[PDB]
Amino acid sequence: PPRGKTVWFTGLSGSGKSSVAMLVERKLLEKGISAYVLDGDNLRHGLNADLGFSMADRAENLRRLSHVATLLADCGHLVLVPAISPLAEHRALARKVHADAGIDFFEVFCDTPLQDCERRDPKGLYAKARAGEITHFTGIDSPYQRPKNPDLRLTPDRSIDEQAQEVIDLLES
Amino acid sequence: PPRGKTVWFTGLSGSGKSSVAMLVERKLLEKGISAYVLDGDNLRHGLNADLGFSMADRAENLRRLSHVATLLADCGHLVLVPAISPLAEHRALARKVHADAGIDFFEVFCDTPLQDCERRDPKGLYAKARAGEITHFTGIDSPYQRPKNPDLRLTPDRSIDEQAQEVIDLLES
Ligand SMILES: Nc1ncnc2c1ncn2[C@@H]1O[C@H](COP(=O)(O)OP(=O)(O)O)[C@@H](O)[C@H]1O
Ligand SMILES: Nc1ncnc2c1ncn2[C@@H]1O[C@H](COP(=O)(O)OP(=O)(O)O)[C@@H](O)[C@H]1O
Ligand SMILES: Nc1ncnc2c1ncn2[C@@H]1O[C@H](COP(=O)(O)OS(=O)(=O)O)[C@@H](O)[C@H]1O
Ligand SMILES: Nc1ncnc2c1ncn2[C@@H]1O[C@H](COP(=O)(O)OS(=O)(=O)O)[C@@H](O)[C@H]1O
Repeated sequence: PPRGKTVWFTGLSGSGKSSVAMLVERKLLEKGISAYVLDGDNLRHGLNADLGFSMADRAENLRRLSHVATLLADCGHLVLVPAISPLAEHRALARKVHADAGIDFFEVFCDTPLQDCERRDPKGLYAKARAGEITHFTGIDSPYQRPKNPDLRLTPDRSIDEQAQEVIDLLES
Repeated sequence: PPRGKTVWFTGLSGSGKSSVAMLVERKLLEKGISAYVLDGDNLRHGLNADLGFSMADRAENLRRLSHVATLLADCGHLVLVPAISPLAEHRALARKVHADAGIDFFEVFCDTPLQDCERRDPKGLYAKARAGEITHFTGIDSPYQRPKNPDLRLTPDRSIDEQAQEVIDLLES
């Protein structure tokens, strides 16, 4: 097989990481490209069921995710990782795990304003955080460090379909 | 893709787990069957780099490995897991993670006697353990519970090639 590669999505909760990732996955699969979405949230329920949201656990979650991505990539998949990845050092770690495994690594920043993300508020998490029912929530009372150099920055200027198509164009260029 | 399955190898250090697993991988791949080895020792240098050989770390190591296997299996691979898995409960846990994920799970016991494993001694570890330079070494001063009912027991009667073929025959029946 060709060895695979990893697309790592960072951004606020509700910024479109999973949507874009899922759509990219379908588009690729429809053209016989074996793509797989390795979702921070889903893994948190099995492999990463023992971790929370302290910066240390998130780093651990993400460290683990980064390894699993390189493993799926080594099996020949195009891996899509939507995960908040709130700190530069989180992304720097993932990148280094990929460098060390000799797997191509692309960073995509889903740069949707906080306003838009909670105007969306799809799982009700912003509301809970503003109410004090969740704490250390990214963008509210836990920081989000903006990537300075992503491979691609997505903005809420276009449809999810078209955002997926930009990810694909990044991969095919 | 149809869903993959897992072959889980248990046995003493130097009993042939990795050798058989690698050879099974190659044989399968040469026939256009997508196979992948998750080797305990290799992954201890990345995903599981944070774990040692306390019984607790070994359980965690093997818990993690079991989740990764099911996930690669779900992607359609035939997953080969050589790892000592020294306790019955370790194997029972992996089996359950697989049952729960609806992935077929086969247990292979590489039943080479301690004496033979020591007499092989490929990485010098038994010697270090006898000398007191390593502690909690499986079979010397850390236990190995022998599987009561593996799907396949491999014995030092055959070449590694032939042992691989038996694993394959097990899968193809
Ligand atoms: N470019 C876009 N245009 C319109 N709506 C979007 C866009 N990106 C995301 N959305 C909507 O906003 C929400 C983003 O949620 P999701 O992708 O789950 O965010 P995340 O995975 O980053 O937490 C979704 O309901 C999606 O429908
Ligand atoms: N059936 C066999 N016949 C001959 N040699 C074997 C057989 N099984 C294993 N070996 C040898 O014994 C050693 C087992 O090593 P390995 O597969 O690394 O064990 P483990 O992964 O179980 O530690 C290897 O050096 C291999 O050369
Ligand atoms: N305190 C929190 N901050 C951000 N997300 C949270 C928090 N608590 C729960 N979550 C949930 O966990 C998901 C984020 O998971 P990841 O992307 O795996 O997080 S990350 O920070 O470690 O990268 C969010 O989509 C949200 O659904
Ligand atoms: N104390 C030890 N006990 C057993 N194996 C060890 C030990 N220290 C280092 N090793 C090396 O680590 C490998 C064992 O790793 P695992 O298969 O991952 O162990 S397991 O118990 O957690 O299943 C061995 O093949 C050997 O190379």
